[PDB]
Amino acid sequence: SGFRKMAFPSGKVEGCMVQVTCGTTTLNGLWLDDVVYCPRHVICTSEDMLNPNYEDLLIRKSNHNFLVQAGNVQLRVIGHSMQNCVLKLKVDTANPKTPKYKFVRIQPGQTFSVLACYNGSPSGVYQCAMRPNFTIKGSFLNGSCGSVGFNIDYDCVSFCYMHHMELPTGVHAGTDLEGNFYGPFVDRQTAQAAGTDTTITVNVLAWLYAAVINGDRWFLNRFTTTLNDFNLVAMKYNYEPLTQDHVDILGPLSAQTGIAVLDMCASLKELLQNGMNGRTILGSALLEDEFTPFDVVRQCS
Amino acid sequence: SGFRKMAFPSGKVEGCMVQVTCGTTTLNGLWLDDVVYCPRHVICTSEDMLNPNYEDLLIRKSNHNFLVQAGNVQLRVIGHSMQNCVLKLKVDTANPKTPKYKFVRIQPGQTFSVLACYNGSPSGVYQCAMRPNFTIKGSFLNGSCGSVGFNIDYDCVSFCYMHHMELPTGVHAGTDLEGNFYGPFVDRQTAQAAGTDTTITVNVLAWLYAAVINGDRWFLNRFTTTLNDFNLVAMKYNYEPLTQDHVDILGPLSAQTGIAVLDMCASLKELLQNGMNGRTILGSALLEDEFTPFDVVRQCS
Ligand SMILES: [Br-]
Repeated sequence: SGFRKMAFPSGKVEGCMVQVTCGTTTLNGLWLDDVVYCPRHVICTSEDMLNPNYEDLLIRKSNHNFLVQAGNVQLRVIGHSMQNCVLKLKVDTANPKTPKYKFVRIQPGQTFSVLACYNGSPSGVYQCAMRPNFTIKGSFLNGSCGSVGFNIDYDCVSFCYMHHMELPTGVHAGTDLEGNFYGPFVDRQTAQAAGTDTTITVNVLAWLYAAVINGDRWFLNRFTTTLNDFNLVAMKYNYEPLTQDHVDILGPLSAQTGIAVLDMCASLKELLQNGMNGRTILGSALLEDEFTPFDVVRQCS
Repeated sequence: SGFRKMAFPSGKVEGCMVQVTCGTTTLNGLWLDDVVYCPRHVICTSEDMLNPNYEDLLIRKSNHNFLVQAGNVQLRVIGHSMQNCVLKLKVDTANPKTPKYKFVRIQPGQTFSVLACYNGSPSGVYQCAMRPNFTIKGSFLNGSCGSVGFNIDYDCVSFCYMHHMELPTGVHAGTDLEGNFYGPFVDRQTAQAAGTDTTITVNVLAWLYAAVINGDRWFLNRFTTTLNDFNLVAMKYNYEPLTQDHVDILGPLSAQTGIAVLDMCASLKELLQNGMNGRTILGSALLEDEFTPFDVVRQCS
């Protein structure tokens, strides 16, 4: 029993984190085989921030301008190249701790673990969701550039996020490991801001199923609704539309609990229209949308 | 910016987890130097559960009755002994991944990271607090016996918790690594139940400071209160008493924010008496008490 925001064990990723310094800028890199991946922002000066031309900035660099340190061991950079918003630093040494891995771009609504890192040293690990507006509500301080997000399936680490920057509302933006930004954000100084966000409906339903599996049943009711009628209420409360594919994905949880998805939707409609009346669900007084159906199955019986 | 339930990186502990089997019971053990620590419940049969005499059960065992597996490598047990509610299995091989470590018993109100494990394989990592009633609100399924809680300071892992059992309310009880239970719980079948719990006041104040550091200020007010008067309100709402030592511990956060502790106490009093009026603090609609002052300083600027 119990239900927590649970991250994947971080060991496999910890052994890949390195420190990358260029000029007076230090940030984190990811060392896999004989390549170190890091944010291309590492080649910028605080002066260049307005509208840097990274192709120019990079042509003016040499391998010896990049100091890469894996713990107490310096790695010799033997090649460099830019891929979108990341840098690929070829080093003379393959990481002996390289796990089986993949680079996988996630969807809004998906979750992942974040290994927050400073000066190449991991500091903490926590779970995040990619918001509908392609930001993440992370916890990052100065120096966290290059920290990575990932999931683990069996033995294989699927890297999905590399951290770049913090937006004015305190939320975070970054790239996939191919260097392509999540959302309409750029690695130069602008007034860019998080767009309007919505609540991830399928996840809220998954979390209600988790609550039922864990003995919180007070919000259940005898009613059922139609997908159409529920989506009318969802729109009104700034919730994402629920699709038949979502309903199908919730199948296993519906079967485990004996509660049809559209029955659970009737409970969510009530909760949206009346609130909780001072009660809580899984220790929360709000509807929690950062657990996927997979996360629930992973943690619940 | 940002504030999350953040666990310590789990790698150092992952390399210590092993599988221990005796009879048909399998659970997790902790392999440090040439000793494997695990719950003594591993020597029980479902028949013995009512009132086992563990000294008798252990005399009837031999080293060869304990199958210990570190991944794909079997460890040969060369000695066994009981220490309170844990077993110490001496093995022929010292763990080459043993980190610098300590066994440290924590106080109610303190937090720690949990590496939930099944069949010796780590599954997830999350943060927990030791409740005033000496339970923890964990997330554990069958097979999680022997999972460990820990903190990390610099390079040294301070192990503070080994998981044993789940109480009827779905909360969890276990021991320190010397095998001494936290709280009035025993490793035999009884009607034992979590005692009445309280809210960890110093932690709630720490979290309010985190909120201010992160730009949530709506709950602040011009008022200040006395320690005595605040503790009168605390008692009424089932909050722990606030001590001068707590006030001193909150010193650094008070100084960083410019908000005196007794001023923040006036805000908490208001929140207790009126609620939040539909607003949230750090993404929560409840007063969160599982962040210590240290946790806040660790994560905030
Ligand atoms: Br909440």
